[PDB]
Amino acid sequence: KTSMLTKEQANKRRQWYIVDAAGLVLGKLAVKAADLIRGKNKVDFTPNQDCGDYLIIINSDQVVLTGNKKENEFWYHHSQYIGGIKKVSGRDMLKKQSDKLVYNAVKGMLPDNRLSRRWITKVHVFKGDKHNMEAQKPTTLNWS
Amino acid sequence: MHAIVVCGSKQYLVHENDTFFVEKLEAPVGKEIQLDKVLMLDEKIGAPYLEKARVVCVVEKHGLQRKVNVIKHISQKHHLKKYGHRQPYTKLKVVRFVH
Amino acid sequence: MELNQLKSVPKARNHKTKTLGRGHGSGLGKTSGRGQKGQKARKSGLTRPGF
Amino acid sequence: MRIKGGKQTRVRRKKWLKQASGSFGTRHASYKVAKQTVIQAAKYAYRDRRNKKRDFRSLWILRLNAALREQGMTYSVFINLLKKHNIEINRKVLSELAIKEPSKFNLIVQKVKSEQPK
Amino acid sequence: MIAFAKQFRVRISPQKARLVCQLIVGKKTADAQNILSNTPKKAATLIAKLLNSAIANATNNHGMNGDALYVFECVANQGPSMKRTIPRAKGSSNMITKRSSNLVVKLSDNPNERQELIKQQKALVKKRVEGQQKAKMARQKA
RNA sequence: UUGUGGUAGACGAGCGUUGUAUUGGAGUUGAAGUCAAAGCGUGAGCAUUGGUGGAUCCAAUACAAGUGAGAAUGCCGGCA
RNA sequence: UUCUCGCAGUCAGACAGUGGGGGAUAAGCUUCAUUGUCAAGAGGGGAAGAGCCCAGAUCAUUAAAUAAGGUCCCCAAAAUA
RNA sequence: GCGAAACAGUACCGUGAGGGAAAGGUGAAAAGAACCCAGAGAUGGGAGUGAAAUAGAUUCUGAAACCAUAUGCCUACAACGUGUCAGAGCACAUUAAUGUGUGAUGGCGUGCGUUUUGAAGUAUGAGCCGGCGAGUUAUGAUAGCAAGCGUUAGUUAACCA
Ligand SMILES: [Mg+2]
Ligand SMILES: [Mg+2]
Ligand SMILES: [Mg+2]
Ligand SMILES: [Mg+2]
Ligand SMILES: [Mg+2]
Ligand SMILES: [Mg+2]
Ligand SMILES: [Mg+2]
Ligand SMILES: [Mg+2]
Ligand SMILES: [Mg+2]
Ligand SMILES: [Mg+2]
Ligand SMILES: [Mg+2]
Ligand SMILES: [Mg+2]
Ligand SMILES: [Mg+2]
Ligand SMILES: [Mg+2]
Ligand SMILES: [Mg+2]
Ligand SMILES: [Mg+2]
Ligand SMILES: [Mg+2]
Ligand SMILES: [Mg+2]
Ligand SMILES: [Mg+2]
Ligand SMILES: [Mg+2]
Ligand SMILES: [Mg+2]
Ligand SMILES: [Mg+2]
Ligand SMILES: [Mg+2]
Ligand SMILES: [Mg+2]
Ligand SMILES: [Mg+2]
Ligand SMILES: [Mg+2]
Ligand SMILES: [Mg+2]
Ligand SMILES: [Mg+2]
Ligand SMILES: [Mg+2]
Ligand SMILES: [Mg+2]
Ligand SMILES: [Mg+2]
Ligand SMILES: [Mg+2]
Ligand SMILES: [Mg+2]
Ligand SMILES: [Mg+2]
Ligand SMILES: [Mg+2]
Ligand SMILES: [Mg+2]
Ligand SMILES: [Mg+2]
Ligand SMILES: [Mg+2]
Ligand SMILES: [Mg+2]
Ligand SMILES: [Mg+2]
Ligand SMILES: [Mg+2]
Ligand SMILES: [Mg+2]
Ligand SMILES: [Mg+2]
Ligand SMILES: [Mg+2]
Repeated sequence: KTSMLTKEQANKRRQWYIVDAAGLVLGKLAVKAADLIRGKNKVDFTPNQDCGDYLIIINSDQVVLTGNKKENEFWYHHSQYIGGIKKVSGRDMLKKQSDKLVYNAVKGMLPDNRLSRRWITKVHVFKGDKHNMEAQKPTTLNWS
Repeated sequence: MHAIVVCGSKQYLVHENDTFFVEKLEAPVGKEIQLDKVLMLDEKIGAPYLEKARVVCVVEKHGLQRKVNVIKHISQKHHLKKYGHRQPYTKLKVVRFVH
Repeated sequence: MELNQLKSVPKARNHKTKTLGRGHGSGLGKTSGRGQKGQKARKSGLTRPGF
Repeated sequence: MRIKGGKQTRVRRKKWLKQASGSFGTRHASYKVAKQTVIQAAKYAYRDRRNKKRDFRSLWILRLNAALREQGMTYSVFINLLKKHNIEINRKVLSELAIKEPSKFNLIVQKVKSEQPK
Repeated sequence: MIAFAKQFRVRISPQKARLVCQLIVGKKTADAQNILSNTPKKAATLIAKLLNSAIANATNNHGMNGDALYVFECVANQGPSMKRTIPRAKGSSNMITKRSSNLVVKLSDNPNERQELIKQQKALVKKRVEGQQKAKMARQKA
């Protein structure tokens, strides 16, 4: 027999954060956003207690897609009907709804789970410099 | 204050007056055993193992773990074998850390 | 030997009886040692001697 | 001599039923479904003992990897430095140190960092 | 202090009687009688008779106040069935199962009556453990 | 020291049921049955206590079997 | 793995590599020779796969080093040029 | 066990020959519940007899499937062979045991027999529970093991007591 390891008993050290996606790549921003949301980078990681900090993303429309992906890569959404497959190009996503694009990209990098719903909830993505989230006093960190 | 001992094959971090469970040591209850292999003690950590660093422990009980039923079954192959295991342990509490 | 403790010479009385119907744990369950679905596994038997 | 079955079938059946206690509906009531669930549960328990031995190692590796990235060092080089310095400590106890004894865990990383190998 | 009344082999089915019994559990005496006297169901003029008999033998036999009685539990247990052969078409036949219910109504005066039942269960468990300890003491003594 | 995956199959060692023969023992101060519980065994299996029950049962060594049920669109009874 | 005696089961095979026949250098086709696996064999890789690769499960351990394979996230683990 | 422990070759099926069931146990003794209450009554609740009435004629014991009631835990954004390994919180306290009941959440996970090269199987068999249900006997042959008797050995069958 042996000594069991310490696991957090639903302890919430969660904090609020701010990042600026002025010129960040979509994938490079999404991977670090997922890591921050899951709390994998935290010293004590108990993978059933959602010990991950909140995150707010500013300037979503200002993100970039390298190469010809703004006109050659398509995002697909199918309703339960026939023919309800809506397609949007990279440029159209970058203009019409950029917040949804970043939200979907971050969601895709999470495990199929019942906690991933709460994890994707803790991502507040905005398309402008303004945000109604200044009451949380969120700390500012770059490229995360 | 703390030490890293190696009883059996596992490594235990032990404080003063801490009771941990190890594999059977063949020692009667009540004796004063001296664990030899010590990795880290206080702040001086020896690379293979610390020399002369001894962990003094007292054996509390020699009980057995919970019964485990191993039922091997090969589906649609006329093979249903059953077995039981009750692994013996020994519980010991740290008394003093030899300098 | 008394009538309350009477014993045979070892390896003279009791030998392993091959019970053909009592479970697979004895190695003689289900099929009971006949094989599988052929003439020798039916109730008839092993045909004729010399056949 | 007509031997009649009674208390033989029921006892061995109730053992299986007792093992399958806490199941969903008929999986604890009927002997047949209870027997199947116990066998399947035994298979699961066997497989998950092996898988527990591997999954807890992975969790310790993850925690240790995280604890190192805060200081600028990586897991792949930390273990190499540990080997060259002859230090032999489980990732379990090392992770337990980084969660319980931050100062002493930092002491181990400081020695493996720069001190002469052996 | 539970008073009760019973009725074996009631013609109503347990399925159609539990629907009416759930309308009176936990209700006061007068209100339960009022509710059951104006419900257009067959299993309403039979539970009413059982309820009235239970009130009578609670305030006469067991000596209860009569203004504190509430319906503790009214249930319709499964009674013995009767098998008949219904002639089907093309020479076939089916089995009609006439269902009967064993009705029982119980009323109490104390609004904490469940606690005493749990207490009796606990007392039985305690006596079992006490017997085990005395047997252990006897084993070590020898 | 070399080993211990396993179907068809071969070999060896055991458990359990009923009864009989020899010994001993328990039982209206409560036997069998029967239910529950946080026990013991490597496995068939074996105990302890309490409730119900109201008269037989247990241990050892041998012997004889209508001696071991999850499946046969299996039979009967009950209930979904 | 040779000889003697007792008791068998097996006579429907499958796929992968290699050399061919039949087919059309088609078949997850059919028929042979040989090396392996499955049948009767779990584990890891192949996203999922009986037969491909690494190997052979006595039971327990929340110990360590490795094979095929891999190290942005899902998912354990990398950096330089 | 005779099909038939009871009034069984009966009930019942068929024009007929013919086919053919199920069903036992109150208590030592009926002392079988007078009487009161509710109800139309059966009946139920008391009273009484009895050692026992949760032995009450539904009459020895009373298992499971099945149907209801309740203490405690969980459950209405949730992809589920229903379990397993970890795991908070909640509620208790035992064949005193690193205890028990539930399980927010994380990782893994396509039943059992049959027959097939190959079945999670869009092949097959089982609605569930309980009982019954399939390697025997007689006479001989061979082989293994063991015992008795032995080198002019060994052993009786029928039958008699
Ligand atoms: Mg076999
Ligand atoms: Mg054979
Ligand atoms: Mg064949
Ligand atoms: Mg067959
Ligand atoms: Mg054959
Ligand atoms: Mg049986
Ligand atoms: Mg007609
Ligand atoms: Mg029906
Ligand atoms: Mg083997
Ligand atoms: Mg006997
Ligand atoms: Mg008893
Ligand atoms: Mg039989
Ligand atoms: Mg071939
Ligand atoms: Mg062929
Ligand atoms: Mg080929
Ligand atoms: Mg060719
Ligand atoms: Mg060819
Ligand atoms: Mg082929
Ligand atoms: Mg085969
Ligand atoms: Mg394999
Ligand atoms: Mg795989
Ligand atoms: Mg092996
Ligand atoms: Mg390594
Ligand atoms: Mg490599
Ligand atoms: Mg990783
Ligand atoms: Mg007639
Ligand atoms: Mg009465
Ligand atoms: Mg009845
Ligand atoms: Mg009875
Ligand atoms: Mg919810
Ligand atoms: Mg949602
Ligand atoms: Mg899915
Ligand atoms: Mg799940
Ligand atoms: Mg789970
Ligand atoms: Mg699944
Ligand atoms: Mg079988
Ligand atoms: Mg077929
Ligand atoms: Mg076929
Ligand atoms: Mg299906
Ligand atoms: Mg078909
Ligand atoms: Mg068929
Ligand atoms: Mg079917
Ligand atoms: Mg059956
Ligand atoms: Mg012989």
